[PDB]
Amino acid sequence: SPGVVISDDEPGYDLDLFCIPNHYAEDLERVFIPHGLIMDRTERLARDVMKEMGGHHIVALCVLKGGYKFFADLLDYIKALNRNSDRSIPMTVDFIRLKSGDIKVIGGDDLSTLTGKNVLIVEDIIDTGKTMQTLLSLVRQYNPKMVKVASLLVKRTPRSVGYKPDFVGFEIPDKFVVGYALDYNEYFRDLNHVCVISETGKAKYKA
Amino acid sequence: PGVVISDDEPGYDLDLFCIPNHYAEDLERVFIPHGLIMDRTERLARDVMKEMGGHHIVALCVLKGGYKFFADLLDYIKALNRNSDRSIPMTVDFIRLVIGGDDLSTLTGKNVLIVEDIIDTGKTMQTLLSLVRQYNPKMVKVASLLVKRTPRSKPDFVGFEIPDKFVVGYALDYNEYFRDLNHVCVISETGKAKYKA
Amino acid sequence: SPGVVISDDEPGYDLDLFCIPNHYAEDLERVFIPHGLIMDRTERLARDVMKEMGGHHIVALCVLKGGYKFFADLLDYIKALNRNSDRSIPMTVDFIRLKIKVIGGDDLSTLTGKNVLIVEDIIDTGKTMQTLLSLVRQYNPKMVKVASLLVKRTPRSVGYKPDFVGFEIPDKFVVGYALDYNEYFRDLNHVCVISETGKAKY
Amino acid sequence: SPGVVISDDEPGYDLDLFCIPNHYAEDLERVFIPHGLIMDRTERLARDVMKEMGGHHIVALCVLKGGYKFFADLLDYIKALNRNSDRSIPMTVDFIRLKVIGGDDLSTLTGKNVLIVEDIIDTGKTMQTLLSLVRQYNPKMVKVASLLVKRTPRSVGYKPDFVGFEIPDKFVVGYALDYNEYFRDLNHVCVISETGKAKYKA
Ligand SMILES: Nc1nc(=O)c2ncn(CCN(CCOCCP(=O)(O)O)CCP(=O)(O)O)c2[nH]1
Ligand SMILES: Nc1nc(=O)c2ncn(CCN(CCOCCP(=O)(O)O)CCP(=O)(O)O)c2[nH]1
Ligand SMILES: Nc1nc(=O)c2ncn(CCN(CCOCCP(=O)(O)O)CCP(=O)(O)O)c2[nH]1
Ligand SMILES: Nc1nc(=O)c2ncn(CCN(CCOCCP(=O)(O)O)CCP(=O)(O)O)c2[nH]1
Ligand SMILES: [Mg+2]
Ligand SMILES: [Mg+2]
Ligand SMILES: [Mg+2]
Ligand SMILES: [Mg+2]
Ligand SMILES: [Mg+2]
Repeated sequence: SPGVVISDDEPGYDLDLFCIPNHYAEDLERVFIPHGLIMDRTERLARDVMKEMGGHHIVALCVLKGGYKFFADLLDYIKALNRNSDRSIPMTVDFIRLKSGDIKVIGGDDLSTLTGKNVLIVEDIIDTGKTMQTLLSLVRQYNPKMVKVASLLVKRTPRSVGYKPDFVGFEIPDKFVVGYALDYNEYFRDLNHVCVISETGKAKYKA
Repeated sequence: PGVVISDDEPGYDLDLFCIPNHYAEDLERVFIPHGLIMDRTERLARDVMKEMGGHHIVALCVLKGGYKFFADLLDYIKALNRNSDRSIPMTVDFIRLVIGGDDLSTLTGKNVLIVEDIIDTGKTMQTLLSLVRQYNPKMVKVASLLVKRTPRSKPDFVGFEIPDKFVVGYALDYNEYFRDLNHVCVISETGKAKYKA
Repeated sequence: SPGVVISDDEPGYDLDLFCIPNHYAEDLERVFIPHGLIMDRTERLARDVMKEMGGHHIVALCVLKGGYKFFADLLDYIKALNRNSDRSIPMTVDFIRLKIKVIGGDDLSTLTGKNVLIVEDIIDTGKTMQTLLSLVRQYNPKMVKVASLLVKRTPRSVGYKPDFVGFEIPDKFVVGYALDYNEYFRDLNHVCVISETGKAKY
Repeated sequence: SPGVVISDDEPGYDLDLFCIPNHYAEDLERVFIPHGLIMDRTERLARDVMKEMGGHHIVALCVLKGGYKFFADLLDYIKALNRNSDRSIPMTVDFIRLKVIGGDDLSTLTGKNVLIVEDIIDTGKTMQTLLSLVRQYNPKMVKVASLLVKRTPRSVGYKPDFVGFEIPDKFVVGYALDYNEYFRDLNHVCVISETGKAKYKA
């Protein structure tokens, strides 16, 4: 599934109709994906993941920083299924961050711990697909039973990387979005909605 | 005016959300996702407290269809109230069209919030305002999850303004069915026929 | 399934460790059952209900006013089960108030042939629910079950036991989570023991 | 405040009263702190944090791994406060694992209100070490929030600024707290059975 298709001409929502941190009011243009919509989609995704990856021990990899909200919420919905259903399997977690002869993968346990396990990579957004590709390579060379990619967002943008994510929250236009742990120079992570920055905000927090 | 939903709103694919399977063939699209309703209701809760938070609030639930909006709106208002330096009492009552119009005498001198699921003709809102005002409250306000763009009809708090199409879910029914649905949805052909009177 | 048994010597919780409306502070003794504990218990109760009643159309009957919160949350947990399971059953809802005479509600004949779930806030003597069942039984439901958030241990009990129980409590006067004292404290999200200095005010 | 003080004689709750993942049914002995109770406490703690620290830019620092759930939930409560307030403050987040592994540049802490979030304080060694590091970079302030504080004679004598629960000298798992990486996928804080400990023993 490509996930919830958010069309290129999606207008989003007026900021004044939602609850927002008032110190971001002029830094945002529109609410793009309301927090609650993310929850509803993430509920379904949790079931899709259990459908495909259930039946054997899952190792859930959180891609920091931007993946942490989606990760926490996805796993909570998975946990909700597993304690209210007959079908259930153990799930362990790990956290990696890519470096701010290529990208260093900060942290993470011994790579042998993924061997023989159903591995779920959880990302915030697929743009160039290079983040996803490096992580797929970094996991595959330790022979898990399977590797799957969950991503909150996928941008409709030209991509050389072939692999398509297995679980997708929303497929969005090529707009620069923030919120729900997605940042602009470390700001907007505390926003619960996904929003499009304004040119004002982009200039205000520019590094 | 609330969150304005267009006439050409395509809604969302059912297969992208969690829905009860027994309605899978009776629904066409998800129209307003549950989470969107929650987000909008969080904002409305803050709006309500800004206007009415100065004195004892009586929240009046309009059964049946208003029960979920009522429960959620109140929970958000309760959340604000227990995290504020200054709080006010809140009490509740329930009416259905007038059933439960017995001992509304404690509406007197209070800030009364009528909570409805949908305003279409406005006849329900009109009827309840007429009744509540006779108890001489300190104020009367109306919160409605949905307002339809229909010639018939104003509410003080509005979740969403929707087209003139038939919606179900989030306690809104079609012949008493579809209330057990967290989303607001558009009913299919088979659905309207299957649950027809 | 008697529910979470709360002992006579349950100390409850200091009010200052939780969030509560500040105007209720002097009127409460302790938090007795935290909101979250109610949610956790209600979650399990939802699944118990579906295992027992999920084979056929459910009519969820809310006993206003005190039963409304438990009703709303219970059904929400039941709804979560229903939309995430391969199998699922229709559910309708109705509302009545007991003043004993029944106020409001659909025609009793709508309950016929259905699995009827009666949702209540508290059972004390049990006379209220016993009378209610005696009326509903006359219209031949496939099944009638009662879910009560609270059940009091008391010799005043006539012997009626509900089918689903949140919490079995001592004979203390509790308020909150839609349970009231003269229409007050319903806006409390926890169940709390009311003060004698609050009992006298309201 | 020392938080919610749980006694050495705390019996916990029977597993059959709550929703439990079936792959841990044999491995767990008892629910110790229900998930909802944690939420209720975390809500109050969110308000305490903002009262103290909500006057300047807060840097929320998560101590991986076991702190991640408490961190995410505490932040969500703080975010809820912040978006429903006339005056709002910016918040940034960072993650670290203890040798301190992979954080932001330590220079980002300077002049900020740093909130360290941990799952449990036991010997206090971990936190005194971390606090020694952070203070060398002259933050405006440094507070510590820990979900649990263990009541043990084995303690350096360190007390965090915000405490969820003070527990007995017992081994607990759940709510991201682990036993050999297991039991993180559990919403409740619980006590493992002897059969569970042997099963997941290194
Ligand atoms: N907040 C945000 N909003 C966007 O619309 C966006 N598009 C790309 N990116 C960068 C996302 N980025 C993922 C994480 O980048 C942050 C790494 P940092 O520069 O060390 O903070 C690249 C995804 P890709 O490997 O598939 O191209 C965005 N970030
Ligand atoms: N389920 C549903 N979907 C709709 O799109 C709709 N439009 C009007 N109505 C009738 C709603 N109706 C309110 C509820 O009618 C009684 C049914 P109950 O509230 O489910 O017990 C009249 C509103 P009005 O006095 O402003 O015209 C609709 N119902
Ligand atoms: N708020 C509250 N706290 C208590 O601790 C309590 N104990 C008994 N009751 C009264 C319960 N109940 C009467 C409920 O009062 C008024 C109905 P409402 O409109 O839901 O508030 C009798 C049940 P029974 O036929 O099994 O004896 C209590 N109410
Ligand atoms: N799961 C669990 N249950 C316990 O009751 C417990 N007590 C100490 N510990 C180990 C906590 N430990 C830190 C481990 O933090 C959890 C993150 P992890 O290292 O990724 O598992 C030392 C705290 P201290 O320096 O104040 O003594 C426990 N773990
Ligand atoms: Mg990525
Ligand atoms: Mg970035
Ligand atoms: Mg109406
Ligand atoms: Mg009752
Ligand atoms: Mg730790």
